[PDB]
Amino acid sequence: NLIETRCVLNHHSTQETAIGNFFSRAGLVSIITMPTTGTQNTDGYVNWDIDLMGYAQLRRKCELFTYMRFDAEFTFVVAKPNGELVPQLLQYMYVPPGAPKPTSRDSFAWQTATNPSVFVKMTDPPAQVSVPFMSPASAYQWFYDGYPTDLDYGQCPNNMMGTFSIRTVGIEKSPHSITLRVYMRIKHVRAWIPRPLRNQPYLFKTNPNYKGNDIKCTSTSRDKITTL
Amino acid sequence: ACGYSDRVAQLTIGNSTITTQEAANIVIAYGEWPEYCPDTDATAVDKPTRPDVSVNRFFTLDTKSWAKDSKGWYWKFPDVLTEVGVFGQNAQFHYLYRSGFCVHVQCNASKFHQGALLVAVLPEYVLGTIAENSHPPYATTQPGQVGAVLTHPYVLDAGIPLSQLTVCPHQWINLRTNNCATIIVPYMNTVPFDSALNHCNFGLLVIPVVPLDFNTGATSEIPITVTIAPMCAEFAGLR
Amino acid sequence: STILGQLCRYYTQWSGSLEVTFMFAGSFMATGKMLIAYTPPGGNVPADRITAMLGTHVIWDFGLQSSVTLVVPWISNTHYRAYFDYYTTGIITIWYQTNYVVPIGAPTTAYIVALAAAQDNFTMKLCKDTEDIE
Repeated sequence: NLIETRCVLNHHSTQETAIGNFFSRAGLVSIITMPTTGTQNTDGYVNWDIDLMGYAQLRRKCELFTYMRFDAEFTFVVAKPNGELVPQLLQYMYVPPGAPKPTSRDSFAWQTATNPSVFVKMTDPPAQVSVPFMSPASAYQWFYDGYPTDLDYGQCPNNMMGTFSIRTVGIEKSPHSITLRVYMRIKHVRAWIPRPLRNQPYLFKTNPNYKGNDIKCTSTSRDKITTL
Repeated sequence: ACGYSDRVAQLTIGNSTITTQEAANIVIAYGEWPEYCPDTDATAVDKPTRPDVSVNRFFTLDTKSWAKDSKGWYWKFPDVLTEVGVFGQNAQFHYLYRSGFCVHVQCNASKFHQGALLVAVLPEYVLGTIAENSHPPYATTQPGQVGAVLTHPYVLDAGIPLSQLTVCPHQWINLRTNNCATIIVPYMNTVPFDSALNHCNFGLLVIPVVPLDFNTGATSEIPITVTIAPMCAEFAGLR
Repeated sequence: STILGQLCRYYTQWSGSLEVTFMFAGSFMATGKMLIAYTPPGGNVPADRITAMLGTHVIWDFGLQSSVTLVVPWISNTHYRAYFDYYTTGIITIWYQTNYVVPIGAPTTAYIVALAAAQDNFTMKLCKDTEDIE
C-alpha cells in the first residue's frame, strides 16, 4: 500500500549506512552434513573451501565494490540432524592456501602442525575463530578483467581464503550423524570503487553470466507514463 | 566538458597535436591525479622504466561511425594500445606495467542532429555470455584498438544495469550542448605493478543513452573520435 | 606555382624550414577532422591512417579552426648533374580522420587551399639562370 501518514521529522544516524555496519552481523555461509552412511560419508571427513559467493544475498552486497579487505570470524554450530547434542569429540583443521588438503579420513594432512586445528566436544559451546587477510595482494577483488596465465578468464587466485577440514576424532568412525552450520562475520571492513548493483539472476559462482534470452527490467512496468 | 562557446585550443605533446577546445570541465576519476608509484621493494633493486620518449603523446584511435541503431562500444586498457606504437613494445618487453590516463572523447555533428552519449570508465570490466558455462572469447574480452560493440547495453553485457553506471567516473555528451568529454584516470590495482598483457585495469564505455536522430538528407553517421594520453607511465623490467 | 618554388630555380643549394598551411572553405555548417601527417626524409610513406598517427602529425578539426599550419622542420638541396637532386625532403599526407559531416542544406563537397613559404631560417646560395622560360 501507501498510507501517507506518520512523517519522520528527525534525521537518522549516519552510522547505520556506514560500510562497517552494512557488512557486520554473523551469517550462515555453509551447511555441512556428515551422516553415518549413505552417499558421501563412508569417509568421515569434509573439506570446505572458504567460499563467500555461497549465498547470493551476501554476494550481491559485496559485488557493490570492486576491491575489499577484511578479517573474518567463524563460529561452528554443531548438533545431530535433529537438533540433539551428544558427547562426540570433533576436530576442525584450517588448511591454509597452498597447503595440502586431507584426502582420506586419516591423511597425514590431519597431523601437520602448520595446519592449525581446533578441538571441541559437541556438548561444548560453539567453537569460534578469527581468520585474517590471507590475500597476497593488498585486497580481495570480486572482479579480475584479466587472465592468470580462455577458461581461466576473470579467475583471480589471489583471493583463495583457505579450507576447513571437519571430521570426528577417533580411529573408528563416529556412530552419530552430524550437521554443522557455519557462520561467518566480517571484521575491519574497507571498500574501494563502488560499482552498479546486480539486476540479473546469478548463474555461476565464478562469473557474471546472465540468461541473455530472458533479460529482466530493473523496475516494474506500468500502462501509461501518466497512470500513477 | 567541452562544448559550444569555448576558445579553441591546440594541445601539443611530442610529435602530435590535436585542435581541441579549452573547456575547464574535465572529469577527474575518483578525485585523484595520476602520479609515480610509491616505493615498493620490487623497484628498489630494479628501478622503474619511465619512457617519456614516444610513449607520452596523443594517440588517436580510428574514428567510429554512429548510426541511429548503434548499441555502444568499449575498449580495454591497457590492451587497446598494447599493439600500438612504442607503448606496445615497451609494455611487452617489460614484465610489469603501471600508468594513468587522459582520455578524450569527441563527436562532430551539425546543430540539426541530436543524441546523448554516456562516457564512463569501469575498473575490472569483466563480461559474461548469454549461457550453460562458457567464459567470453579472447577477441571480445581484450578487443584491442578497434574495440568491441555492446550486444545488450541495458545490462552492459555484464548482468548489471546501465541505469546505474553513473556511480562511476562518467561524462555526458549531449550534442544539443557540449560535444566532447575528458577523463583523468589514476592507476587502480591491488598491487603497484601488474601484467600489461594479462590484466586490464579498466574498461572505457561510450553508450548512446539517447539514440542518434536527424532528418534524412543530413549526414547519417556521426563520428566519435577518441584520443588517449598516458600519464606517468612506468614499466618494471626486473633485469 | 609558389613564389618560393620558383625562386629556388634561380639558385643551386638551399635549406631551412617551411610552413605549409591549409585553409578549409566549406560551409560554416559542416564539421569533421582531418589528419595531417609529416613523413620525414628517408621515411616510409604512411601505410594507412593508423600507421601515420604514430608519426609526426596534427588532427585538424576544421569545425573549430578554418585554418591550420604545419611546419616542415628541415629540408636540403644540393644540386648536381649527370640532373639529380640531393634533396633531403619529407612527405605530407592528408587523411580523413572522421567522415565529412554536414546538415541538410549545405554542400556535400568542400575545398581546401594549401599554401607554403620559407621560415626565417631558410637560405639560398649560388645563382643560376632558370629553365622556366624558352
